[PDB]
Amino acid sequence: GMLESTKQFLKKYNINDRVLKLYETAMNDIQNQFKILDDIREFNQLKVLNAFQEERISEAHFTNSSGYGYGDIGRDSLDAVYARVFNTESALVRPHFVNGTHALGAALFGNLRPGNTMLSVCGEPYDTLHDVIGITENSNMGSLKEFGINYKQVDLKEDGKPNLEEIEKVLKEDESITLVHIQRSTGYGWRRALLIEDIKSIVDCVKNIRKDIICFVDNCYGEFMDTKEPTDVGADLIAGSLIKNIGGGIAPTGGYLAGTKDCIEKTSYRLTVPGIGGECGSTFGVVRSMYQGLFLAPHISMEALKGAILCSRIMELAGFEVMPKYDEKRSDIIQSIKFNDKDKLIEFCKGIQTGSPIDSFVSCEPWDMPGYTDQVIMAAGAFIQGSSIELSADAPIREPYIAYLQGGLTFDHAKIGILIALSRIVK
Amino acid sequence: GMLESTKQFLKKYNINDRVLKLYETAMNDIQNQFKILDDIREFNQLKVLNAFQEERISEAHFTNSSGYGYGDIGRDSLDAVYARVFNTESALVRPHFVNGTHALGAALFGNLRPGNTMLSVCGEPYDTLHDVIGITENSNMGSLKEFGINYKQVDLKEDGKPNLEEIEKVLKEDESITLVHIQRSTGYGWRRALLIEDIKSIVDCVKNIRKDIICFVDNCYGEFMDTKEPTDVGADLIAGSLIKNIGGGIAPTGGYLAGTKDCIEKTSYRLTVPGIGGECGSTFGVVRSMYQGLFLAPHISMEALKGAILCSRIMELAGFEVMPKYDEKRSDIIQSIKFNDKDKLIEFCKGIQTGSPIDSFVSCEPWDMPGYTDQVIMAAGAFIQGSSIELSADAPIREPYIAYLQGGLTFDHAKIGILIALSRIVK
Amino acid sequence: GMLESTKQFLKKYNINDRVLKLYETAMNDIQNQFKILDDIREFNQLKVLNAFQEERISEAHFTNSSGYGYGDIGRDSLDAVYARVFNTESALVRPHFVNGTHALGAALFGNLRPGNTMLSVCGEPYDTLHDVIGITENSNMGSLKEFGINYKQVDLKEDGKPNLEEIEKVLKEDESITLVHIQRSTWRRALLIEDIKSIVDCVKNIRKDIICFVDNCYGEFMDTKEPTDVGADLIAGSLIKNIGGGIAPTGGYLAGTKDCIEKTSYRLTVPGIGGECGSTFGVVRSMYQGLFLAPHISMEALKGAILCSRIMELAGFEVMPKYDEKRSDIIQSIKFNDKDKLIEFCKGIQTGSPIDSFVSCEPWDDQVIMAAGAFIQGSSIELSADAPIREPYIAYLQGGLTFDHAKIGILIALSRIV
Amino acid sequence: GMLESTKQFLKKYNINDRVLKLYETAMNDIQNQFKILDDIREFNQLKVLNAFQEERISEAHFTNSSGYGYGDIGRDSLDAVYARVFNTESALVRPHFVNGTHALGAALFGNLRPGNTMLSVCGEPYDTLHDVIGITENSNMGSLKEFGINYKQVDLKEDGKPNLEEIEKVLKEDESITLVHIQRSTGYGWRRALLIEDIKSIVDCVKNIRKDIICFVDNCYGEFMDTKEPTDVGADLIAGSLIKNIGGGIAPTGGYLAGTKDCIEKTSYRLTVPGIGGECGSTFGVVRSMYQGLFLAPHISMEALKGAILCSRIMELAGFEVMPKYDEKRSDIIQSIKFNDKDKLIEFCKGIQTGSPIDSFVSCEPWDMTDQVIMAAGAFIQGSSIELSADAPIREPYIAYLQGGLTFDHAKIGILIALSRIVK
Repeated sequence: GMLESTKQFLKKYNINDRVLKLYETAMNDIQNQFKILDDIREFNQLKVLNAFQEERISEAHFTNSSGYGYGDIGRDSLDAVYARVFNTESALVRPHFVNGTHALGAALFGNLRPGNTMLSVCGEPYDTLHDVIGITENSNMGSLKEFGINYKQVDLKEDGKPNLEEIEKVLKEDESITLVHIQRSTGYGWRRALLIEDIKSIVDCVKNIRKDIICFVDNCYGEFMDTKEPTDVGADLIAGSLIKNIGGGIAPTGGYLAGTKDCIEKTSYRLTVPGIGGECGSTFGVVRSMYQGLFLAPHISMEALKGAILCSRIMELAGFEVMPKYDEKRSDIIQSIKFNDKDKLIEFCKGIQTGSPIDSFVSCEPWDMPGYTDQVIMAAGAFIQGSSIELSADAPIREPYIAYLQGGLTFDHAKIGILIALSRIVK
Repeated sequence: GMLESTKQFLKKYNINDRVLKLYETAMNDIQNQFKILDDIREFNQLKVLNAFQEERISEAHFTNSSGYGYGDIGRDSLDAVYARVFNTESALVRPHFVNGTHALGAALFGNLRPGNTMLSVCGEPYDTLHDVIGITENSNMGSLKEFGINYKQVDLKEDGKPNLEEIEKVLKEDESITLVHIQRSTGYGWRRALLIEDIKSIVDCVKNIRKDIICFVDNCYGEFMDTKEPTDVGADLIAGSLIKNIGGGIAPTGGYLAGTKDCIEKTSYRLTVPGIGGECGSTFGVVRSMYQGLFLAPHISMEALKGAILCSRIMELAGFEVMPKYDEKRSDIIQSIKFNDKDKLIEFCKGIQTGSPIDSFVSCEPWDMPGYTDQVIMAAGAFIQGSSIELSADAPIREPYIAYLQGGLTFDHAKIGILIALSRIVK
Repeated sequence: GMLESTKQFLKKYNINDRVLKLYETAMNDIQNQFKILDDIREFNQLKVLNAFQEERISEAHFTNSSGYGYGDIGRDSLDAVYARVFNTESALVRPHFVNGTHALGAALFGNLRPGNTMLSVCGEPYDTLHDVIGITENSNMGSLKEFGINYKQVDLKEDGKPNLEEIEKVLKEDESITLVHIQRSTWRRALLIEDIKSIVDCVKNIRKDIICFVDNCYGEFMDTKEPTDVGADLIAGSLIKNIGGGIAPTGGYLAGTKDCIEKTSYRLTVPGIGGECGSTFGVVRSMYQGLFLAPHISMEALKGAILCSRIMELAGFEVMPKYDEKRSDIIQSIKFNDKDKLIEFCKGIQTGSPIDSFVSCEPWDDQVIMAAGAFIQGSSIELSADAPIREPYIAYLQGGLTFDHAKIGILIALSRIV
Repeated sequence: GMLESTKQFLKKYNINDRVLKLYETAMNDIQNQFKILDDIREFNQLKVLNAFQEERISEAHFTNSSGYGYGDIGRDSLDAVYARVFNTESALVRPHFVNGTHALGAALFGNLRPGNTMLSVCGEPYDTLHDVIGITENSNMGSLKEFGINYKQVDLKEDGKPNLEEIEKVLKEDESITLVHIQRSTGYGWRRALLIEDIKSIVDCVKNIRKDIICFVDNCYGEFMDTKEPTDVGADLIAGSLIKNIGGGIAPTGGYLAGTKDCIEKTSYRLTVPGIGGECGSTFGVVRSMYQGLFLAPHISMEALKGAILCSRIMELAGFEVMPKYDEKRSDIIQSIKFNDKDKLIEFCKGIQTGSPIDSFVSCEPWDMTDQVIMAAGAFIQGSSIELSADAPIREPYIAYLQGGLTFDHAKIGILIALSRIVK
């Protein structure tokens, strides 16, 4: 078990016996869940490895392109590797995407035209996607609604599963709907994340009514959570962020997209412009960090998930409501905790920040973040700015006072942050 | 005068006395015009220096942001410096623009909504912008025509200056026109250059009919060509590429935009997505090269211009029609050369290619463009791939075989390149 | 347990049930040894984390670094973070070291003046360090012998432990010896932390002014302690190994007393400047990030070496170190007693590599064959293998960014034997 | 001539009519000198352009190596390009060199062994090179003297030219002398520059007594200053800094060495260690800036030199003694100005700092490191001497040393801003 040197070192951070004993109890109760993740990870490592070996990757693929970047073998082979990993025709892996929202927004504006209608089957989508769609306060910024692209919505059932009966009615009753949006990660809510098994039901259901409907899945945080991905259950196009899971903590920035050749090309013309698409775009000498990041993604993703499981159990034992539980199948690295107390929520976040490698001394304060309606606090003591694959904790300041912990480059680091944070709220 | 050891060295490149004496006559005739560029350059150097100083630029501004890039002082202050240089409210300089076309498109999509008409007042815009507007094919890529944005056009008069009479009639007859497009650079045309004086006429004219119209100006190849810029004569928004003039030969990639805060913000929502705009976007640690590139821009631009002026005169004394002439006011760094022969055009390009630092050995033959009928021969060999500010040439194979030389980091390099090319035709 | 989909996927790499059944047994046997590594790793991750926090590392430390690099906060703080991790006074972490041999040699030339004798207490040192010292066959390159710095040697005892009796006789009978060279990495038992202390106390007792230098390659984060925690005056190592965590693109490091580190920097640079100049080339974040992942990534390679040791013993080969032995490095050796089995093994490791999988793996030019396919060129922290072709045909496997990757490459290689 | 807008803009920087009129005269006088620089630059651009072409450089040479970096074609072809530029057998151009001093130090430790003697024929060498050699102070840092390598010195004559008669006698009397150090740049001495013509005289002289002697020349600031380089007049080895002339204001860091294969190989073993040498070493993806910097070096070097010529003339007309003069043949881009007043020296440096693109707001003042010094530094590349900058130790007769200017226009904008704080 934990060495006596380690115990004594933790005392410097004021990690009391209550928290340390509470940690050891949690660590025992969650050991069986860990071995299920390792044999999943094993497949994913071989899945990525195979993708490299088929595309015939070499030292020559770590390009330092400049200008237009015509004939960039590193950039093109990286797209091909992603296509093989997600088992899709094409893929658009680029550092030019400022964040995950840009990648998601690119897919929508790329695959939607004036007259077409959109349909989010998992209720209100990620809060930063509202202005892109133009659901609420529609300013003259150039949203989907402002370009004649309509938006309908169907919420999930009370239990959390997708309301298939209602999805069929809406599609049948509105033939203009050409794209169906499927958010995988729960986001800032209180429900369990949709499994691959849950996505297959939504895809089979909508594809049965009309086969030409595009199934777009917001795949952030769900990378390598299961042996299969949404693209392996009929998903026409997915999208995500390189500073999260798939980047493995190495990827400096960017986003990715994987799907049918037509869906990816249409998305590339939004990223750039019609006629160019993905033809131009230098990699800024960071292509190797993206390759190596993908290779470590299956491993790093599970380290953060293990920290998420530990967090769930230790916090439950402490007496706080947790979502998801330690023994439930997880479709993402996010671990939400409901404190029902504002003091405890901020102290917990400040504790995660203080247990980080970068900007430890910096104190977390609710920040008026872009895209989010309410003022959201975040604990982002990371090498790469705002990475959620690295240990981090954020929460919108609103009742119920729910904190959202995720990440951990190594399980040991994630673990330490949890002990430091928990000690700061319970003496 | 040229040293005896220099012209002896030049003989190794098959440079003959006929071309060499023809050079000495041209070099003497353009001395007065070179003096005019020097004092214009003198102002632009001080105009750029002042921009840095007013923004208190420091080594702290050479950032190396990652992930989102919130608070990237380098990025933000570089935008501020561009705003000062071009005397505009705001600016949007990013390494994320794959090329100049991306920048120009970003402005169009960002400032045009369904129902709005567009109007090019300098005739047909350059080839790779047709797909963005949707003039030629419009094959479901997401062109302006496919988003309900119409395109209109008014050609230039016989003399080369804008047809202001027809511009008024077109604006008066169609109130839907909210944006007017102005291409400063000549491109593949045999006409007099469009000067700032001429641009002021276009703005004053269209702004007189209806002030709410946006006067967008394609500023490619025209940066620091005159003490004033289009933004100094009322232009609401301008756009260009960083691998041309303004990058000063150092800029690795990217593009820029400068204008009113409204146009820039609206353009940024196309670059990324509505709700984010330019609030995110890491600079990959290449912001220093963009600052230094700008600082060297006024100087490097005139090295290329001086090379074009020398090219114009020496080729005119050689018996070939040239456009523009050596002593005409210029809008861009391009120089056209009408050979009236396929072989003379081919030999000149091969000569330019053979006088380049990178890829001199490479075979320079004509090749077939993927979406055009006529073949194209091109002379390219730069540090930054496809940089136009570096010595380069291009020409479509068709009567009367007009070549387009452009760029040169140092006038000497342009001079050496021209002498190698002309000595290959004139024995 | 391995999913049905995984073993069906592995069939594509010719992996049979002989090897797969042999693996299950090998995996079950080494679980207790893996648990000992996990809690050793737990302390090291905390040790590195505390080093960053005490030094107040921030986003500002990853800023631009050009020219001379005077007052480079990113560089100086990285040295300070290393000094804390190794509990030393100062440190010299620079990306300018071409490799480990540069770092090790920089320490020797830095702390040796004409007349001084050197003493390797672990037999002949690393093969590439012979010309640096100028032991034999000297051309005018500027070796230690050519600058008037002498060299002596003392081999290890037959059992593997250091000969403390012979070390005393040599130091007592030769007062010119001012430095003791202690190579940590290892066909024999690896030199552990406790053994290193036994060598330091033995030499420091006779004459305290003697500087104990320890070549710490591959030994980073193998134990909760380091050579510097047991009285070592200075250590050196390559950043493309254990301590770089697979991310560090190049460089080397040094950690020890302020006098030894400053004296070493004047060789790296020149007397008068030393470490005062040297920009980080915009790759300092990877050196920090690499150090943070080092404790974790190092044990992935070690776990792969433990699996490699057990699975080959069960397969019918002589292995060294054995699966249940305390380790001083991530290296795992395998005696084959056959030329084809050795070649086929490396042939297979090359196939299991992410980079250059397709590339041919045959003996270069006695004679040697190598399996390399890493993101960083020649980084032994990533799955690699090398072996000289000569009886009993011993192989040397090292690395693996993740245990799953090491496991796969090791599994593919054995599948060619059976 | 200068436009009304330009001079109306300069008035915002407090530039008076006296200074501006003084500039017009100075600019008129130095016209012919600028033409002499333009026809030297022309040859240098062609010399470099050819080197790239002879080496068959391409987009594949902009490598991004890692780890050891074996087979790094970009690094090897860069050396070969430099070798062709300097007409030498071998070359060693690396970003690994912390600075020019480290390049020089590597050359000395690399070619000298215990028992050998070193000889500087240009007097006392560059101040920071003392600790490397171990001339005066010898703390146990590992100087040349501390590794049994001796040092001797022969000063220049009163006129500034090398004392050839003493050089001969000194070499004949001590056969242990195997290396002859030669500093090209004038440094901080108020004397005439050492030309390639004068460097040839030193080589021919020392080689006649004993051809075995290695002629080493510290080539800092002399790159592309003339059509011929020290290696073209018999120099066995040379060394310089990439953040000075030869990097064209683009090279981020590093240093170079050009000379015989035996010299360059021996030096690389000091840079690294014996056995490895230059065989290992990743270029950090900055090899493009080094190529590109070399290609702009011939042009950028003369932009700084022209600013120095302009400085020398306008300051002479302003009533201050200068060195070198505007019409003299130069060996470096450094221009010294005698003020005979503490305030006038300080105000001049403050104005240059004001005219910098970076750290313009940073008010420079006296600071100690023998006695106090004031420095004007504001560059993109930290401490780049090719960018406009100035330094001056605070003591009589108060001499300032101005260097650099990426473009001549920027150089003159800094000078006019500085001179306007001192005169009328």
